[PDB]
Amino acid sequence: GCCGSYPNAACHPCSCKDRPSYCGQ
Repeated sequence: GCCGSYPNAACHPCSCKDRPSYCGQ
C-alpha cells in the first residue's frame, strides 16, 4: 500500500502524497 510497511503514528493510506485512493475512491 503506502502506510503499509511504514510507521503509522500520523501516517495513513491517505495522509500520503499520492495516497492509496480508497481514502477517496
